[PDB]
Amino acid sequence: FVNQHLCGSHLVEALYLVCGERGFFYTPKA
Amino acid sequence: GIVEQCCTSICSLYQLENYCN
Repeated sequence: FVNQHLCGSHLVEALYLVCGERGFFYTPKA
Repeated sequence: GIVEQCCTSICSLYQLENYCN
């Protein structure tokens, strides 16, 4: 789930599930 | 960044939460 290599949509979904209603920001180029 | 900490290397809950609002 969380403890693995998370890339692309897989990383985006993890952030979605973990952050919940707080939301999150995704910046691949940084 | 997040890709370096979670994609190229193994992710963790500690790091993911650094990106929640």
